[PDB]
Amino acid sequence: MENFQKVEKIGEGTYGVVYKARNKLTGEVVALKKIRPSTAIREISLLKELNHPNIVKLLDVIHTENKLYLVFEFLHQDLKKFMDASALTGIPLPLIKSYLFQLLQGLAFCHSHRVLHRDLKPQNLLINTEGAIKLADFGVTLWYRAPEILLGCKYYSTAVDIWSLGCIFAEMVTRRALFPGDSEIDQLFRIFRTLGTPDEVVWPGVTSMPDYKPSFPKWARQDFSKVVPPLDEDGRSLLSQMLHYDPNKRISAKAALAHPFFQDVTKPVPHLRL
Ligand SMILES: CC(=O)Nc1c[nH]nc1C(=O)Nc1ccc(F)cc1
Repeated sequence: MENFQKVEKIGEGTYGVVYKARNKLTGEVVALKKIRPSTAIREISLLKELNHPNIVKLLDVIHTENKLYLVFEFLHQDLKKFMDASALTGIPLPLIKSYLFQLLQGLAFCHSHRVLHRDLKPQNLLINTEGAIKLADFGVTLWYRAPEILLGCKYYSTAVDIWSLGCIFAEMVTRRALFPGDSEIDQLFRIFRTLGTPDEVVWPGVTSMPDYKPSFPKWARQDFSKVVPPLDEDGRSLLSQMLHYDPNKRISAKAALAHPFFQDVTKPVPHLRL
């Protein structure tokens, strides 16, 4: 702190509190996160170089008085608050599609540098007046969690981010969370009831996962047409590939960018009341 005046609390993150603050030198308005190892130090410092138009810029890491503060580019609103704000008519599809396309771009970036987010969720997704959307708060909600994580895979891949983003995608379209678990088992079982209990056909190796049980109930898959009306056939094809059980079949961000759903992408501006 010190060289930064807290203007307000804007969140109580996973790894600490987030403040809007103003730099007493630069004059600059930033987002200041107070965290709470040399290893936390080295991976954090790797973040400072992961720079992309769809990634919140990490301005500075202050390791001082034996505390950790992260200084971030300030954005004025997150996608959760924009969703609650837009619930009556919903986010216009060209806006949903621009948002998805840019997040795919951020993820294409991170993933090509072997960085996973691990915890995407509408609250970590930040928006500006210019129509941009950025990824923040890189890795108690269970809702956007990939099923390989829920099944206890320890060495899971970039495909987890693709799964979270498809859940966010579906949520923007229907104005309700795709899979609102309130426990890990409820989360897993909600995924199962919509998509089918997975098996060796759709996901080789699933019955050998650590937390998999033969006693899991055996639900049938519902059809996507019922899951996210009124997403068009392109949107639905893409969403279906983002939600493949097998993380190895699940579409990449780079491949998803080439999907015909984006043939007509544009960059609308949202109407944001700050
Ligand atoms: C976690 C993190 O890095 N957050 C941020 C970085 N820049 N801006 C933020 C942030 O949380 N901005 C908001 C401002 C106002 C809101 F209502 C919500 C988010």
